[PDB]
Amino acid sequence: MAQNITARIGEPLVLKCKGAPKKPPQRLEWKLNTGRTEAWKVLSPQGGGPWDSVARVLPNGSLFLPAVGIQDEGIFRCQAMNRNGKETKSNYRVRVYQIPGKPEIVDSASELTAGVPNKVGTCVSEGSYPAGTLSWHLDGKPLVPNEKGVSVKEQTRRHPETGLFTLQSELMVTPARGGDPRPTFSCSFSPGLPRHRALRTAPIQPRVWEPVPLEEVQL
Ligand SMILES: [Zn+2]
Ligand SMILES: [Zn+2]
Ligand SMILES: [Zn+2]
Ligand SMILES: [Zn+2]
Repeated sequence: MAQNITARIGEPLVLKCKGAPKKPPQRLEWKLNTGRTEAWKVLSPQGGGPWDSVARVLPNGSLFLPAVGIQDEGIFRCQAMNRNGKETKSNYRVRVYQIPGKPEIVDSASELTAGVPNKVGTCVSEGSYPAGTLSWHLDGKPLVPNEKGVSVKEQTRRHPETGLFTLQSELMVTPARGGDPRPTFSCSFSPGLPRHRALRTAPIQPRVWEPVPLEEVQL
């Protein structure tokens, strides 16, 4: 019954109060349950204020947020007396997002040694909401973090001062012998919200070194 609204952090949002008369006077009230304050907050025509933000009731009865943020996630309800005579209800659920910058691979290896585990590099994404995920490719094909000789260590960290996230994914591989000598790797960031294109790193191409042994004793 509650309509889902998706809004990008930073951007304005207008929510319609269904059945409100087009202009004042209006009998309507907005009630909001959002962010980290537990109590419903009540707004009515005015409506009023800020600036610089936040929520105001417009002349047409709509709710206006000048720049949406994480603290605006939650429930937005309107009740309005129709023109005339009975009441119309509106009920929205608002979620928000931020697309982070292009992902980057830090500390990439120039060379890998076949037959032992190697740190390929760490993929970092900065500034997403909600967190979303990172994943790797080897020559354009998906790496599963659990398959033979691939392992991934991942970190999600939330900035307590902005609510945005930093993701890290450190790829470790153990190359089999012969063995393409110049494999390519890259990482993609997949947003949690919205239904959005992944963001991909520039590829790295370490060389695979195979040290040749003839150095063990017949016991
Ligand atoms: Zn409580
Ligand atoms: Zn580094
Ligand atoms: Zn892929
Ligand atoms: Zn986009």
